[PDB]
Amino acid sequence: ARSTNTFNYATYHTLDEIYDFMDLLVAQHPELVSKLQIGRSYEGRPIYVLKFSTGGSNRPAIWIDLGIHSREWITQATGVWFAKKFTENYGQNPSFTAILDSMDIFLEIVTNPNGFAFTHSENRLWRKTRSVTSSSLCVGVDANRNWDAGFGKAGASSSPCSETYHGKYANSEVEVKSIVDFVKNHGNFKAFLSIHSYSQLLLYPYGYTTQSIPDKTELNQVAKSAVAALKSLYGTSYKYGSIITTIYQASGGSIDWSYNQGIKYSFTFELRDTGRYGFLLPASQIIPTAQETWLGVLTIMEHTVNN
Amino acid sequence: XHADPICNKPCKTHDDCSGAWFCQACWNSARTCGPYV
Ligand SMILES: [Zn+2]
Repeated sequence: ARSTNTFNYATYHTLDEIYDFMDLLVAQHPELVSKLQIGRSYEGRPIYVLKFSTGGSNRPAIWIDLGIHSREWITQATGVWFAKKFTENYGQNPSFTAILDSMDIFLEIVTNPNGFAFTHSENRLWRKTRSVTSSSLCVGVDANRNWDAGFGKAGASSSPCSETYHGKYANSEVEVKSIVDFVKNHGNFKAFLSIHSYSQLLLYPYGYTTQSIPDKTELNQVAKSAVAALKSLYGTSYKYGSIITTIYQASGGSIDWSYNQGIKYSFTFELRDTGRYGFLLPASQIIPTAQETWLGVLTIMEHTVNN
Repeated sequence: XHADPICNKPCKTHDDCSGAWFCQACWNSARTCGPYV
């Protein structure tokens, strides 16, 4: 509210409540966190990325994104808990401090800011951004069908009223171009994780094809390891494997792209539920979800530093 | 009538999911219409 110790992590908040928390966090830890604006949304809202650093060069960074899909609320809210938790574990947990002492972390909580505010005042089940343009009457692109990874091939729909609608070209979406340019400038991303909701799955490339990643073995095992660790806290059981293999063929997804860029540890997390609640996961389920899902992101990081 | 009749329907294509407004993806691991996550 007026303090990150007093901001309620076990409630669903709004854009304004979160662009705001991001401001408390930095003001609290200007030596650990910075707030970066990597772009401005479709409908003009700033896109913020939060960088967590103990200093150094152009240290190898870890990228974590939340909310590419607005309806999937537990990710923005897991998102807020990670920021809080980075700031507290540093210098506390040797593991966690080891990693900040070698790598920078890049945290993006509301990747799709337009669509999220849309879920609040209009439709709770909006999944796409709020881009107009098209032979359309029909707004928005599935931003996880817009990246340049088998773009516009099966797994993405060509009609604009579609839920899985891919945009007219790859990165057409500014929410999507920001990250890309950004990821691409830095050039020292050795990890890329994308958080989604719901179903309890830890996914690695590919989405748009059957061919299997060279690093298939590695990722399987880290995946293996990382699903193990999440299950340790509350016993939540996940499944893991390629996307094409365990949910559905999805051309143009985020992980697909980062992977082909050379971001080896590129994983997609599908958080809780399994469907009772699905997109409307009750609030009493955030701390839990965040704590387990951190044990899992943590695993992927130790791995990232180890090799 | 009350939301998505098709959700939880046994699937095999995305096509075998007539048209739920909600559950319109086949999940290749619970071969059931569910929504896109
Ligand atoms: Zn999603």
